Amino acid sequence: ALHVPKAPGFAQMLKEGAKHFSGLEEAVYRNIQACKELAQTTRTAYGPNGMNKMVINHLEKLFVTNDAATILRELEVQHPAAKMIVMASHMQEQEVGDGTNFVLVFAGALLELAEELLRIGLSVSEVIEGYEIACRKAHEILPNLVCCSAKNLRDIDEVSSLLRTSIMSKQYGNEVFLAKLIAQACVSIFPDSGHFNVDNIRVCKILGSGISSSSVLHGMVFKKETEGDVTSVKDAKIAVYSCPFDGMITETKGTVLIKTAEELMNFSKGEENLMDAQVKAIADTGANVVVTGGKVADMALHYANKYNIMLVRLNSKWDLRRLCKTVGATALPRLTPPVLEEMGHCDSVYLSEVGDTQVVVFKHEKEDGAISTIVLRGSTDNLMDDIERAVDDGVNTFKVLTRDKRLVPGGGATEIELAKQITSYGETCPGLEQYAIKKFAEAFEAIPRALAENSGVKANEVISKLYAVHQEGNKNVGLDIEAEVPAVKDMLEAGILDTYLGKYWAIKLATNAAVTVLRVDQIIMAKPAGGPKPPSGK
Amino acid sequence: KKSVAMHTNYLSACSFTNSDMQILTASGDGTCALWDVESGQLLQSFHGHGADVLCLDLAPSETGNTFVSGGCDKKAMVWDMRSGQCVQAFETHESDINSVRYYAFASGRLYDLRAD
Amino acid sequence: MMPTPVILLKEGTDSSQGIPQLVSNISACQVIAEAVRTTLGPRGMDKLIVDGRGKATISNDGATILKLLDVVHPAAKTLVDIAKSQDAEVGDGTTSVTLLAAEFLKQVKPYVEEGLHPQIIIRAFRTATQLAVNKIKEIAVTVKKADKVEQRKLLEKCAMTALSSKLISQQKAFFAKMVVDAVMMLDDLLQLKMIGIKKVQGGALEDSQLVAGVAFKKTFSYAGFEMQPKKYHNPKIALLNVELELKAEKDNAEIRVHTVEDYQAIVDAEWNILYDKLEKIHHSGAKVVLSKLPIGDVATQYFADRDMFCAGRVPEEDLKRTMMACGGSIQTSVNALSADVLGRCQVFEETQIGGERYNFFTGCPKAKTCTFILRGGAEQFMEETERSLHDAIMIVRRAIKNDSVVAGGGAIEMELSKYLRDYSRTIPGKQQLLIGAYAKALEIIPRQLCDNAGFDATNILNKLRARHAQGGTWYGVDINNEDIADNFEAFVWEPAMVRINALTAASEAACLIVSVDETIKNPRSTVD
Ligand SMILES: Nc1ncnc2c1ncn2[C@@H]1O[C@H](COP(=O)(O)OP(=O)(O)O)[C@@H](O)[C@H]1O
Ligand SMILES: Nc1ncnc2c1ncn2[C@@H]1O[C@H](COP(=O)(O)OP(=O)(O)O)[C@@H](O)[C@H]1O
Ligand SMILES: [Mg+2]
Ligand SMILES: [Mg+2]
Repeated sequence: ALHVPKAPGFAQMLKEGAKHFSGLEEAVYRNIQACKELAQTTRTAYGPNGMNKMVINHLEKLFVTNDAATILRELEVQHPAAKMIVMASHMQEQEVGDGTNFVLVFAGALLELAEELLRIGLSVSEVIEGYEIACRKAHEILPNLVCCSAKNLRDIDEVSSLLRTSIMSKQYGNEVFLAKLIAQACVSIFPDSGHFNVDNIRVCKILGSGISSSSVLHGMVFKKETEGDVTSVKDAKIAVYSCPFDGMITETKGTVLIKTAEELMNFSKGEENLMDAQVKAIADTGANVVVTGGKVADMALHYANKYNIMLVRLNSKWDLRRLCKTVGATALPRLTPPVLEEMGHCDSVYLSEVGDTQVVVFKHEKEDGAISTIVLRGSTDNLMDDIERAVDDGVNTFKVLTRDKRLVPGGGATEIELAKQITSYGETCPGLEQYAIKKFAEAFEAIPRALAENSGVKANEVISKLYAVHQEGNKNVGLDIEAEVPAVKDMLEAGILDTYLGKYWAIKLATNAAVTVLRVDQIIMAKPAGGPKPPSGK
Repeated sequence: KKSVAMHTNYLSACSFTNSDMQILTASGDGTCALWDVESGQLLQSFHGHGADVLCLDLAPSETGNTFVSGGCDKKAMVWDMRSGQCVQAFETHESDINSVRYYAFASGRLYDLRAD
Repeated sequence: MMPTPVILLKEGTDSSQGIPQLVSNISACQVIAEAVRTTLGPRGMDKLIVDGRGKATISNDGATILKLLDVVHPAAKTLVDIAKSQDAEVGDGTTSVTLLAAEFLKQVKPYVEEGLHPQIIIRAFRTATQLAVNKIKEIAVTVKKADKVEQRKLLEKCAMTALSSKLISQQKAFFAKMVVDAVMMLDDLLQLKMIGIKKVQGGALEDSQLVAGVAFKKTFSYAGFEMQPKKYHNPKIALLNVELELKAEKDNAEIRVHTVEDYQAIVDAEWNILYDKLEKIHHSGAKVVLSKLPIGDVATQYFADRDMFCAGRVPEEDLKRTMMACGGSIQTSVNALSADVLGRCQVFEETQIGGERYNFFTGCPKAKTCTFILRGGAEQFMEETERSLHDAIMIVRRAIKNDSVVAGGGAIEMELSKYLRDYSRTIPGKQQLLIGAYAKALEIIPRQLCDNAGFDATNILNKLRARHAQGGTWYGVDINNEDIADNFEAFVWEPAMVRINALTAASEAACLIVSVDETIKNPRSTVD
């Protein structure tokens, strides 16, 4: 009478390292607790007043940021329910590009209130159906909350105003400068065709001068140096080659068969003459700049220097393709001279030094082109990485605006209005699902509450004032972070707006993740293996 | 196989000569030895290099007449079949040269025969 | 907390959040600043750091000292990063950036401790930095006369000021004259690789020389080299990238013959190929032959027989400098050795410098390159002399780009502190305390100068504050006379961009450090 044996059946048949969790208390409450803890970890970075977090991964790599997706990526999350929440956040990042922290906060609030509802007596299925009904109602309501539209995208001022809010949550101190930069970069891209490519915006990070010195370049910047002697060209006629700048060789096997003295004495001279003829044939077309994707031979370099040809060697094939898009050239597979259609033209190619790094710049002059580059300055690599993340968020916001031009008020105005109308709808619905609908409505309060907490004011006062104002009939009133006391203001005049697609997708994904977590009833975890990562991840 | 096994001490390295007629061996006493595969006689034993040899390299362009040997004497010294003498030696190495690669030859320091 | 049978993050994850972690970050930044604190000023001292391998580095450079320090604190790495940034963009002031950032953080640590919102501090820093940069641009002294003599004097004074904190400060005028002369001969890009830095052991600092041309160490001469003449009075230099050796025609080449006549013909053909290359080089008219690829003993003897000079295996950068000095072109083929691609120098000579043989190419009238030959009693001595000369060269290049100067010795920062205090005394008041803290933190550099010099920092700071308040912009610390003086009249000049970049980087680092509220450290993977 001093030990409790394992129950016969599955308990004894379980493996030595496996774990089995079954039932409400063992599985659902634990999953809800883990998701709530993850949301608590990521909460403090929400909003413009969010605080940066230094996250160090297993490779001692710094990550100072307030981007929820990046923080979760660099965190070694182990709880599988938190893994679903992180996957939902990453899916939101992939689909839209912004709203990951919204996904975390909404999922955490939904799961907390689901735990409350399960405690008070509701079943899991009833909570799930109420959540789904409330999500459908919210998606029905959301189009009616659209305040304004982009109504143009080729402009600079209003595009910058639209993009300001997206990059105001991050880099809160100086967002107008970044908004202008990203607006210029995006307007250079996005031609008459409605298709907008995010990858056409390039970010170059050069250290030393502070982020206020960052600029936008209508071209491409490579951190390389010219192979030859020429370092500047004013009327570039770039010819791009995907082959090494050398005489091509047989693919099977090369063997110089010598049988007489004359052949031995003439072979090298003839090879050099052939190289010279090829280089001169390339130069005779007017191509004063040659870009190659492979190595550069010594004789080829010498004969290129003889004819005043600027050489740039690009190792990455992605860089070669991007340069071809920027200049308008075709990467020739052989070393033949390019025809007039295959020769790219750039208004200026030269070697320059920015700060310390030597760079090669393919610079246009027209306010157009296939690819635009943003050169980022700064005093720290981490700071430039954070600015790059902000630029990525702004570009994704511009792409979303190209997809859908509708906007909704930010700063919790949309969330508060949604909560009010969902509560009003649920007050009329009979049955047990009304509790779940009301809890889903209340879960929207976590956004303005988080904004107020990060801003440093009393959340309850802000929420009560927001309800009062929205009951008065003002649907565009949100938290005013430019105050030391709980205050609200109209966000349409302030220009604080969020994309309709972002809110729609974030709500949908958060609700889906919450109901998927709630659906789990039993957990069977294998013993954690010591294998060096799955073979799928290489 | 040759399997001669005429040796009082162990063999640090048994390098078959590029010419397909004879073998070159160095015992544990630091003396290299040349054996004829066909006849079996020891053509000549190379004196000097008191510490045990550790690597043997024949000439690469056939020329089965010169080779370089190095061991625990911190030495890189070159021989000659036609005279049985140390024609060239080196002093840069200072620690028990393990392996030698013939280019000049690189041992572990790239030596050049044309300039010592 | 609770065991939580299944946990959220991986075991061993260490997290720190709240005010205590920010205070710890500020303390770490203070610790980093302490390690370079005594290296600032003409009375600064060197630091010695030994790595695991046993090699010692002696340097007065803040960036070098910080890099040799292996900092692992996440917040402390920001100071090292901004020091590297200052070194890259400017090249001087790598101690001032760290001192200013740490002083900013130390000044705002008390306000952090009562729970002030970090965003307010960040905004105050941004506003103060913008105002300070604008003031620096406004009051910086510039001369719009384009006088060559005045420009040379300004460059020399800036180089002297940048050099009067190192071990070569005793010969600071002489080294500054070298640096200005070397920089003025670069053509348009002021590329650093076009200035050679050669360190030869032995000799005093006054034995160091600047070569109006190119010089490099003798490179593994072959047999018969000593028979070549070692002095020419109007040589023509052949810059080649060619292997003058008896070797296989190609790696994949293979010769098949079935007659002894063809065997002899092949041997004579190889010899004739080598001799044809050599004969072309000789008939080109050149007397000095330099190649990047090895030059064999046969070619060495061939050139010795013709009273010619040969030097193979020359480093690529040395060949480029020889190009920029003599004015030739590196040829991978000798089939067309015209007079256009042949270098020309007035005098070529091989001499002995401290037990080493060096080749000299002097007399170049249109040289676009230089070569510093540094003499010293130890390798670390020459290394630190090179670092100081690099600082001076970067300063002179920046001054060439824009000759906007401000007085040193902390005068500019005392003026900035007075201006910022005057501005802060006219604002609502929550930002006023933070801007006043910024202005007070701006006083660290003159105080550190006084502390390093053995002064009394409080009295000197009081006198400086009174002088700036009553009128006077360029009054700073006078190290020699234990007092203050008009540093502009004392020719203690710095480029304005040095202080601009220092303030910008320090403010950015302080804002980034303050903006962090939580630090998370994942457990180490593959500890091995
Ligand atoms: N100037 C502002 N005032 C008040 N709220 C703002 C302001 N700018 C942005 N917000 C709010 O901050 C939220 C964005 O938070 P953010 O940190 O971007 O998280 P996520 O990246 O997940 O969207 C938006 O919902 C928006 O309503
Ligand atoms: N002759 C001088 N008199 C007074 N102060 C000087 C003098 N020369 C340099 N300084 C001061 O030294 C500071 C820089 O120190 P230094 O070690 O030379 O460069 P760094 O800032 O890179 O460490 C400058 O702020 C300058 O005011
Ligand atoms: Mg966002
Ligand atoms: Mg200095």
